[PDB]
Amino acid sequence: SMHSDLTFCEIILMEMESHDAAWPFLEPVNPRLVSGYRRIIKNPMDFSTMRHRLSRGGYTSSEEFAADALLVFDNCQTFNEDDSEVGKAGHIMRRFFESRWEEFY
Ligand SMILES: CC(=O)c1c(C)[nH]c(-c2csc(N3CCNCC3)n2)c1CCC(F)(F)F
Ligand SMILES: CC(=O)c1c(C)[nH]c(-c2csc(N3CCNCC3)n2)c1CCC(F)(F)F
Repeated sequence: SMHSDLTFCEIILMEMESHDAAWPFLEPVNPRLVSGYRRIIKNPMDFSTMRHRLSRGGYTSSEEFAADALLVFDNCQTFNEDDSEVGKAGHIMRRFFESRWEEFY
């Protein structure tokens, strides 16, 4: 399971999930709601997947955790227009994540 040295990542993820702009990213992009997503996005990522991976020990290092966070935001900018509701949310969340990360790095 998660090593205690990564508790700071667990907290960052909790804070991200609580953010007002996090709603698009809480769970995997849902084919019931969105068509053609995995046709374009070859490595989907979302905060629930990250939360489970972190807790089970699937991130050995904070860098691996951060790479999945950035993948959420990179996928969002690949698929969504910048002025769409989800596109705007991705930009908010990237800034929020980078600000929390920069306290440590
Ligand atoms: C906040 C916002 O601006 C939204 C936009 C542009 N679209 C949707 C949307 C599309 S489908 C959908 N849901 C509603 C709940 N049950 C299943 C289908 N909601 C939202 C709702 C945000 C949510 F609360 F769900 F996180
Ligand atoms: C294509 C994409 O990247 C998306 C991500 C990462 N999230 C959502 C989304 C929309 S509604 C939604 N949830 C929020 C939680 N309650 C249930 C409904 N999630 C989309 C689809 C955006 C749409 F095409 F619908 F405008």
